[PDB]
Amino acid sequence: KLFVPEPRPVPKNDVGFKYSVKHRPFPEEVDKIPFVKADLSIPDLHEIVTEELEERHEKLRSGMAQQIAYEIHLEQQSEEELQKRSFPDPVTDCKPPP
Amino acid sequence: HYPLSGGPAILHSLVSENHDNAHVEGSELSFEVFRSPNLQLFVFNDST
Repeated sequence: KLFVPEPRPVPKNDVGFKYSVKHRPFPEEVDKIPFVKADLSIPDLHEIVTEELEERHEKLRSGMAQQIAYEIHLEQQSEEELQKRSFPDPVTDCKPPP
Repeated sequence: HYPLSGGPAILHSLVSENHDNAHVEGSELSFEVFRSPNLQLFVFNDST
């Protein structure tokens, strides 16, 4: 008779372990020690910007904010499209030739 | 003719001399198949 392929198995999304912990480079007992003048050798990011790059810094910040909004919108539309589609995706489901 | 009724998995016929032979009741090839008095093999064009 005709060749009818077997149905695909149903998948389950919740597979595998999930972890949500807090990472600290040093134990909390270290934080109790007061800082000395040697601990300030590495400058903070606040002081790393000079007067010649302030306008550039502001322009990059605004551009990055715009890009974040754009990427959030694209993520929303992509997840909506994904939830619209069904499991047996016709555009990429391989089937025997007639 | 590639998509035959049997599906793309099957391309060449799976039959042989043992099948549909009255003198041999087995389903596998054996010397009794050659012992059949109604079987003969030929070579054609030296390549068939």
